[PDB]
Amino acid sequence: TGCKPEYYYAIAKNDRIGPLGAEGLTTVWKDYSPEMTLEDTMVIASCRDGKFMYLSRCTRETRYLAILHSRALPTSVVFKKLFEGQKQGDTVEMDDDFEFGLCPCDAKPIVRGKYNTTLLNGPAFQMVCPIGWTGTVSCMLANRDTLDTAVVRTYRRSRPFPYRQGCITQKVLGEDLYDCILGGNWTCVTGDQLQYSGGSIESCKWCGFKFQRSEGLPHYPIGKCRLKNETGYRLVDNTSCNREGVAIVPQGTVKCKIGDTTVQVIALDTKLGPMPCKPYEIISSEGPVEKTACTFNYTKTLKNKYFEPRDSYFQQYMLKGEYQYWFDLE
Amino acid sequence: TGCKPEYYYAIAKNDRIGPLGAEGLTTVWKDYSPEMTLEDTMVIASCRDGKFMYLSRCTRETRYLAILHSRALPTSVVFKKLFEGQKQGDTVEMDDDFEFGLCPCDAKPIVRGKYNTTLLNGPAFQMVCPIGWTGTVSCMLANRDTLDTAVVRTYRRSRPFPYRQGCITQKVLGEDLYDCILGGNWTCVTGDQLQYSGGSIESCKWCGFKFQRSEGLPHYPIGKCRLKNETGYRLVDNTSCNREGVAIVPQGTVKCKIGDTTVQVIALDTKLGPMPCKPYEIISSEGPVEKTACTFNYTKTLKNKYFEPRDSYFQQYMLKGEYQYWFDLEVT
Ligand SMILES: *[C@@H]1O[C@H](CO)[C@@H](O)[C@H](O)[C@H]1NC(C)=O
Ligand SMILES: *[C@@H]1O[C@H](CO)[C@@H](O)[C@H](O)[C@H]1NC(C)=O
Ligand SMILES: *[C@@H]1O[C@H](CO)[C@@H](O)[C@H](O)[C@H]1NC(C)=O
Ligand SMILES: *[C@@H]1O[C@H](CO)[C@@H](O)[C@H](O)[C@H]1NC(C)=O
Ligand SMILES: *[C@@H]1O[C@H](CO)[C@@H](O)[C@H](O)[C@H]1NC(C)=O
Ligand SMILES: *[C@@H]1O[C@H](CO)[C@@H](O)[C@H](O)[C@H]1NC(C)=O
Repeated sequence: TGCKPEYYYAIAKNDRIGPLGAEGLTTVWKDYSPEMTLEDTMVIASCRDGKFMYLSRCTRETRYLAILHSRALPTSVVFKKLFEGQKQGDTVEMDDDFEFGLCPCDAKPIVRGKYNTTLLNGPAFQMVCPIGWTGTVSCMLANRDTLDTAVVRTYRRSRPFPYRQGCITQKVLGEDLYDCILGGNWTCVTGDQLQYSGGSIESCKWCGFKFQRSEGLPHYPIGKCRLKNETGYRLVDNTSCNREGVAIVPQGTVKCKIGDTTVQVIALDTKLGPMPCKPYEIISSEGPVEKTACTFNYTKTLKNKYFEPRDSYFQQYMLKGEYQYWFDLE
Repeated sequence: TGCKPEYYYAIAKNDRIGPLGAEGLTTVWKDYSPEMTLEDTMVIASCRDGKFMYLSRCTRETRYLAILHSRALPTSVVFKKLFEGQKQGDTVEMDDDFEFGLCPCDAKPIVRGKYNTTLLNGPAFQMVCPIGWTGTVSCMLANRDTLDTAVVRTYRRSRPFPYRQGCITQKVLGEDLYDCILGGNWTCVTGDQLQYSGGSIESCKWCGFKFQRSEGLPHYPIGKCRLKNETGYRLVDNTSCNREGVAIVPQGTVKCKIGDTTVQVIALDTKLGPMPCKPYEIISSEGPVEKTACTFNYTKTLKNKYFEPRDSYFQQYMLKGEYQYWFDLEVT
């Protein structure tokens, strides 16, 4: 547990003792030194602050600290087990708050899970926002000549990782704000669109057009809306773009207005029905852009009674009170 | 018996002889003459060839021929019964061409028939154009103040008289040609208007208006039409003047035209329907009579789709193709 001045120290692979002394020494016998270090392929032994501290580099074989007095017989060696060795490797069960892991023996981490959440750098790996993640991390050693693989450590997560603090579990896809069913931050997996619960609204999107006020619309908020506190759109309504056989569509035949927003519409039926908007531009007959002269012929008739023919322009009998009209346009 | 030169002749009601001679004489004593005629209310005695022939004018009382010689006593009178008095009436069945009848015994003809077609003068009567007539003519004689009535003869026509030549069986009433259902000439009975037949029509009169051409009308000929041949109108049809729910009437509210004819019409319902005519008068907006300034606002829309509000003047969404119109009319 501590380095003593009149003792010899070494690292051992076994506890056995023979006629010439301890068996299985991995290092040579080293005299006491303040800060003295013993080194082999598996461990680094350091004499620090009058205390014995260790740093494992590999755990494939069991290691001991061998102690022998300078005056004593070489067969009087004392061993202190540092760690038990397993060639197939140690199996670590990842706890709920597990984040960082280091693969021993300079092994490469091989991740087998629900979705990739791991950041990898040499033998080091990082589980980034593993919310709902299950699977294993296998520390593997390859061979340049034989091409055989050996496992030195297995990190396992049987049941899903619970919710983790400091993880954004909402992601913008295009302009729509989606929920992260699994993961967080960049490890996020898209589920469904987030729904409007409350809060201040920046704008709303309905039938492919943007609105910031209720005027002209059936109601407000409508369709999907973006909060002043977010960059994406949350789903508010499922309201139909089809109104009286008149469907508001981003690529429409005729332009008209809903409040301040210019809207495009298409006819679904040729029935007599209203437009779900207000006129885009009202052109005058005497207007500078277009000149069209108006003249009309009229006669006396009985109420709701018509004479032949039907107005050339309107294709209908123009009747008001006890009079019939026939217009002539430029 | 015959007449002889040295005898006197007379007509008698009886065979009785008194101290002064014959007592039932109806005529005066007449001397022999070659055509000698004796006349009374019942008989006409004529000695045509020296041989007597008779013509009865009544048979209710018995008549005798009284003969008396010029040299003999007036009580030596001889009587020859001409006929026995028959108090029962005769019954004549009027033939198809029967026209004149004479009531015997100077009786008055009493006519009981379908309609009045008889000309009457004393006992004489005349059936004037009796086409379809049925009934009886009773020759009646009333005596003193008894009030008793006696039928001397009955003229009967059980089945109707057939059509008779030389009788006009069509009469004009105002301007319409009517058919004479019974009679003819002045005895005519008119009940229905003559139905049209033939090729040449002068003019038609439907709903109180005159037409000479098919233009504007439902069809032609229509209503009552006059032939080039006649003065009156003949019935062609009963077609309604109520065209839809609009009536064509001689005294109407609004004037309009059917062909060349100016027609007057009245509304019977306010339901959306057509006028059965063409406009009478077409007044222009820029016309000299009246001036009306026309201006309009328009926008693009979808077919049969409207924007608010309705046209102020038309109280309707003015839509043509993909354009909506709003008119502004101002009187000048
Ligand atoms: C999975 O994880 C690695 C580590 O961040 C990342 O670079 C890689 O792009 C991921 N795979 C995909 C296809 O997103
Ligand atoms: C997730 O992102 C936020 C904001 O960039 C950051 O504060 C947080 O540390 C990230 N979480 C992890 C586990 O990297
Ligand atoms: C503000 O935005 C955050 C996400 O950045 C969201 O979780 C929160 O619910 C929003 N605030 C309100 C009041 O809805
Ligand atoms: C003609 O006939 C009518 C109807 O029967 C009758 O009232 C009228 O008195 C008759 N007139 C003559 C002149 O016979
Ligand atoms: C009817 O009148 C016509 C014309 O005057 C005449 O020829 C005819 O004899 C008349 N018939 C009778 C029976 O009155
Ligand atoms: C005219 O002709 C019709 C037959 O088409 C005939 O009934 C009518 O009596 C004729 N009139 C004259 C005056 O000839």
